[PDB]
Amino acid sequence: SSDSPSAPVNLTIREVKKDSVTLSWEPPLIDGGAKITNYIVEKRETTRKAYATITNNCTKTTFRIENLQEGCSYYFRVLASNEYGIGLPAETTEPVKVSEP
Repeated sequence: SSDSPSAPVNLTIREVKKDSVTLSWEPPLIDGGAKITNYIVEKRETTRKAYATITNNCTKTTFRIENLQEGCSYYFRVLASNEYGIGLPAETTEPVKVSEP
């Protein structure tokens, strides 16, 4: 059916620093019609409407988002992609505040 992938599994915030966040995830349970080729990582400030893509070419299952706004709260999304399209996102349930510990 040439389906796209399902959502990445168990998206985890691995690290939260002053203005960066490291995410990790497990591959989707459904690759669809073809193998996973790349992951798309996105951010959204709690005060913005639209998600901003950080990278569309993440090939590992972990990624560090940098140059965030210290003191700002964010949602993050990771989407899985195969040759046939982009799947549904895995998203952080709570917003993450980046700040110096």
